[PDB]
Amino acid sequence: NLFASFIAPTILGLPAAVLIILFPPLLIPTSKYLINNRLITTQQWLIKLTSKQMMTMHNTKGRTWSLMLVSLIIFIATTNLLGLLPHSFTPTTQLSMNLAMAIPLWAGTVIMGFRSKIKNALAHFLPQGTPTPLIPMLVIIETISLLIQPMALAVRLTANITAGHLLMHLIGSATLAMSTINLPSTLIIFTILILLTILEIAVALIQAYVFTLLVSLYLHDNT
Amino acid sequence: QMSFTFASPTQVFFNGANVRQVDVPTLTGAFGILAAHVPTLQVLRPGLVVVHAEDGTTSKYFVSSGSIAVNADSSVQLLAEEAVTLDMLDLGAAKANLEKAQAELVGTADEATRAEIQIRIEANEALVKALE
Amino acid sequence: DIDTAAKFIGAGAATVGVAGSGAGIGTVFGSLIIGYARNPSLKQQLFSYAILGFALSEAMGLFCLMVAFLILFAM
Amino acid sequence: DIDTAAKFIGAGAATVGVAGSGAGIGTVFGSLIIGYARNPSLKQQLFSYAILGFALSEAMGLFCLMVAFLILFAM
Amino acid sequence: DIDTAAKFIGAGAATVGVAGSGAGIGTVFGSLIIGYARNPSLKQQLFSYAILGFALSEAMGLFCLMVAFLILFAM
Amino acid sequence: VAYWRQAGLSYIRYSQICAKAVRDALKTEFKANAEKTSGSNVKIV
Amino acid sequence: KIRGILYRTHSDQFLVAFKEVGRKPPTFGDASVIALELLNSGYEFDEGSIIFNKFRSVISYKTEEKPIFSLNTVASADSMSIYDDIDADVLQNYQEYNLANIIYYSLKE
Amino acid sequence: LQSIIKNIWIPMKPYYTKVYQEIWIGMGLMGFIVYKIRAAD
Amino acid sequence: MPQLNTTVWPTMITPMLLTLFLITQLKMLNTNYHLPPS
Repeated sequence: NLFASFIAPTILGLPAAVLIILFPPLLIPTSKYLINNRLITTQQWLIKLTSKQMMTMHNTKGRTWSLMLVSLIIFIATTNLLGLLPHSFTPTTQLSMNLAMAIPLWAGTVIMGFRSKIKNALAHFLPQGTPTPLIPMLVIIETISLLIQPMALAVRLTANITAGHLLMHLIGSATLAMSTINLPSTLIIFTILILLTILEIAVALIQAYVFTLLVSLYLHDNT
Repeated sequence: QMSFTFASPTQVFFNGANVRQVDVPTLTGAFGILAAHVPTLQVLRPGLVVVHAEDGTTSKYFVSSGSIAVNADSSVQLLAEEAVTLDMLDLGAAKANLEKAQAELVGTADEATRAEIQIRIEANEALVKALE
Repeated sequence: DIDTAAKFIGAGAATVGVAGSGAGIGTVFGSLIIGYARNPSLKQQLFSYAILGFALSEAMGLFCLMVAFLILFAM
Repeated sequence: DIDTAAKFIGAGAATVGVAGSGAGIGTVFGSLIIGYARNPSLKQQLFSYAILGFALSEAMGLFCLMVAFLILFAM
Repeated sequence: DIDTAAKFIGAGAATVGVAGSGAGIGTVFGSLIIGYARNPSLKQQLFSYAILGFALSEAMGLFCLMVAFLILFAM
Repeated sequence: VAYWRQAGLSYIRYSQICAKAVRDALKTEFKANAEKTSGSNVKIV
Repeated sequence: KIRGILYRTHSDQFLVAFKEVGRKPPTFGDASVIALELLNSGYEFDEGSIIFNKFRSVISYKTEEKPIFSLNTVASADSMSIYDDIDADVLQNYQEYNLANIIYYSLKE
Repeated sequence: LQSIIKNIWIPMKPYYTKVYQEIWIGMGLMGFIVYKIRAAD
Repeated sequence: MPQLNTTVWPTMITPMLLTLFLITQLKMLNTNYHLPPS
């Protein structure tokens, strides 16, 4: 009854969760022209400013992912922002979807660190200026954290959009309860919901930039 | 252990003297300087400079600009572009010119020629607090 | 006997306030290093502040161990 | 029984005091790096405080690992 | 049983001591950034103080994880 | 980075106003003597 | 005088020139001005030397040149790593002042 | 079914073959996890 | 927690892969930045 906005949506027995995951790309029109409209002029600028941010820090092999790590910050920042609409089912609150964006991009990042350049990837586990006599303890950290980075991504994003929606939905129910009670209090609980919606707008973008930065930093440490 | 050197462009107050502490008004905030202080180098802002002789007796000059440079061998070289002892400044013109400076800012809106007013304001604001 | 067994919890949980002092003594003796690496000719007076701070925080770390010994034995 | 059960909850909640001896040892050696990078001419005397601070914050951590091994083994 | 029950709250609350070594490794590797932004020509000597502070703060974390795995499986 | 440095000025221009301010607050017994011992006469081609 | 001599051979290699030096005794107000147009000139000078006549006695003097370092050499010298509380701004204010000094000390000698 | 080659695979050809080759090796790991998680449920 | 109902996971995994890897990228390959002229 409380987690209702996270159950897979179905209308007329049809799994409507597919027309919701495939919609974000519909808000990004493209054109071959040279001078287009305001939408594609602002979007092609954001993609320019974004790609120059995540990708500048990479070498030539890391920059071959400049289509992936840009088409990923565009898909997470548009799925989150389409979740703040009323009653909307944002599929980034799903541990299934988030585990499907996290494991491949991570596994495909350490594999290229183990299928090639492996002898160099063996040197990140042991920092440069490290004395020896307590190495058999540090080996646990750099591996067990590596083995849990793919689950850090998918849960840092799941637990931040879920908890952001749960809070806005509870504080919302508060204003509904104090509506039939002292009303000058309703307006102070509501203005908390407004400052909270401006926060959930920012955390809708920040959680997209951090997800695609930590996938970038994993890549930078394997190319 | 300390080798002070306090000198105006036309006057020398200390030279190689052995004082124990100086209190200078650096741009990054004032700090006191005893022997073996960490090597630094700064640039002053309008404010007092208290010099503690070995006898514990002070001496208070009002520098206006310059550059103190504590060195690795505990030598100090404080050079003030205009360092007048407090017995030469007056309180009336400081408070008055500060008002002539403050009142002239609001009538100004250009970023450059207003920046020169705030520097004159703080130079006079640091004056009233030094005298009394 | 649920009370005598409860004393082992109230006395084992009161003694975690000591983890406050132990963190306010590393701040004091970590500020004595930052304040002595700047003006080392004050080593005398700084150390007489890193003792007034050490003996005022570690007093709060003893008020906890005072109640830990007030529940465990004085009751 | 009820006692030998609570003896594990008290000895567990008491060794949380080490969480203040881990944030102190961190701040001491966090200022040894800041204080020594500012005045590297004092390496031997700054490090002679980061050993005192290491031993004095870790002395409040032993006070918790001791009161843990008192409810757990002594009584 | 009440032993196998309480030995889970004990070993489950003893491991909060790692909260110390979480913020002790964050300060050591936090101040190493400030110690290097100041004197970058000491990068080899600074980083050897960070690894000393990272291994002595985390060692206090292991002493807690060591106890939680002592009141669980050892006895 | 202070405000005047953001405003284009330099420390020489900062020091010229701070030193002018001190002299402008000197008393008349010393203000005449101090202004000519530090006044400017050089000129740019 | 120093301009009217070298104005023939090296005239385009000439950033700026000054006047009124010599009538009145040189004061810091004169050295401070000369330092400004040496900065309000758009010349990204990376090294400098000032040549003056070092006074020794009534009978004889010697010509001398004092070096003038810019920011990127005083901020990059690994002997300046001991100096505390230094960032690349408090060195700029210190290099801009030490340009008016070495000019003033030169105008008195 | 043409232009599914031209518009849909001709562009993605240099990526789906060379650049994302190790992605699919990871995407197989993921599919093994999802089925296993659903197998124990 | 309805995120744990693993019966509707393949309904979230496949239409994501069909978007993050084929439809969103295809629309990026159509966004090109030509080099400036002389």
